[PDB]
Amino acid sequence: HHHHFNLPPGNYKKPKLLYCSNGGHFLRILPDGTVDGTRDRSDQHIQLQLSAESVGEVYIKSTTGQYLAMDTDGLLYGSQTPNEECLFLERLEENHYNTYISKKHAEKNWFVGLKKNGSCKRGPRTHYGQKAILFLPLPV
Repeated sequence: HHHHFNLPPGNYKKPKLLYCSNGGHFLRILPDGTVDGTRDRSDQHIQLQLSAESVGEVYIKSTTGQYLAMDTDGLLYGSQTPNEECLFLERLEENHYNTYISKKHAEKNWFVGLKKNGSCKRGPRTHYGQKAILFLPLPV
């Protein structure tokens, strides 16, 4: 592998919000395929349903059935169908948080990450050690 295998506790039985304390945003996947973060906890597009393919690998699906994905240039988008860009390595980080690494671009260490302003970070701009990549799964 290219990454450690410390896994977070928790299951995928129910949907979850993914909160980033970097800017205080919940990860959001809009029906138009746009991905960003919002502080509005009443938002109807922050409820995410995760599911595991292989141990430690996950799909992250929006309320409308879209799949979080990272494209060839490191930009997150919501895909209508599951493809190789939709698999993420879900890992425990700092003994507490959840991080999501693009499986397809794992060797480049590209993570799901939210900037302090709520915009998504592009793959190459993410790195181990940033607060932007740290998420806390929360009940809806």
